[PDB]
Amino acid sequence: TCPFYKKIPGTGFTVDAFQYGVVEGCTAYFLTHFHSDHYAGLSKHFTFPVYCSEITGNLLKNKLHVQEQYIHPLPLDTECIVNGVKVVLLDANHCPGAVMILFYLPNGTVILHTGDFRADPSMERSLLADQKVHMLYLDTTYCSPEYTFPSQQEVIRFAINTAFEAVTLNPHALVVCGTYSIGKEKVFLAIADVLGSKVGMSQEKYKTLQCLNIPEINSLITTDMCSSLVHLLPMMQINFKGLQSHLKKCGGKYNQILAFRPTGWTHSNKFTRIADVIPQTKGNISIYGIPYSEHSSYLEMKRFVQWLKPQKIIPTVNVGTWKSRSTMEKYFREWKLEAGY
Ligand code: NI
Repeated sequence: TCPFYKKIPGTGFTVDAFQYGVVEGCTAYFLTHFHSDHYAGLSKHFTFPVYCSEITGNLLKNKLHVQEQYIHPLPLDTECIVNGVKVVLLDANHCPGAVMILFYLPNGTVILHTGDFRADPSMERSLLADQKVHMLYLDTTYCSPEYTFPSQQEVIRFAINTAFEAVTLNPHALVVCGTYSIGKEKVFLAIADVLGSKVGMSQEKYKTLQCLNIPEINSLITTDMCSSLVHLLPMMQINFKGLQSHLKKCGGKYNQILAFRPTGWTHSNKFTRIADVIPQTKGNISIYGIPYSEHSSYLEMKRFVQWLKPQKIIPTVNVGTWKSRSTMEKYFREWKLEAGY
């Protein structure tokens, strides 16, 4: 049955709650973003109203084949009414079309659901600043002080300079970027832009990108692999074996590969700076691991919560074990004692 952390009290709404069949009492199902864990259970067979961003709607329509009559896309940064209740969608700074949702309940309580997010100081001057938020449903993916990472911009600058140098040294080198869902698109778009190339990819992946309201997209991506010097492949293929094999398939148009595996955190964030990063190499193929995160670091999450000053926090990630919940409660108390709410 549908957990309490996916229900919004005093409404018949739920959030990211598609895997439990019909939820008794639920008149509207919100979807924060198009990642499979969150959409799990949605298909052409779903027949209740789904509320979401425009981008998330395009993906539902085109990739999942949800019937149009059930898709209710809402604009960002706009006060809207849904079944008698005032809501607002905000940019979550996660993957394309991902939202936070603000619910203004009839009793005067205000609730923020972050979905998945990467907290940023620009969220401190949104519509959130205009009133007290009483309850917060929080993306707690990285809620522990060991989780540090560079900014998105530091990582992109590194990727840019690396790719430019390698291809000016060897103009018959190919650049590859691994991917498994939407998100982290700036990695490959910024590499392509500095090399004066379009990004080549499979038909399924091109169909996905075409839904994302990216401006001038037709000038940036193609399905013609041969015409392009940056290619996208599944993350699973980003290894020496998979990369040699792909290199054979391109018809001796390239004699070297430089590949990037964007990841979350792994243990080497705890010593290394982005500037110290060196690849793994076997022969004419080099692989770089780059920590491009679309979740809040511990410090970004803590700052956001200390600013917001919620009366109650409801975690949405790592809630499956008592040890994690207990650990998270401990950090919420510290934050509250330091900041005085
Ligand atoms: Ni996500």
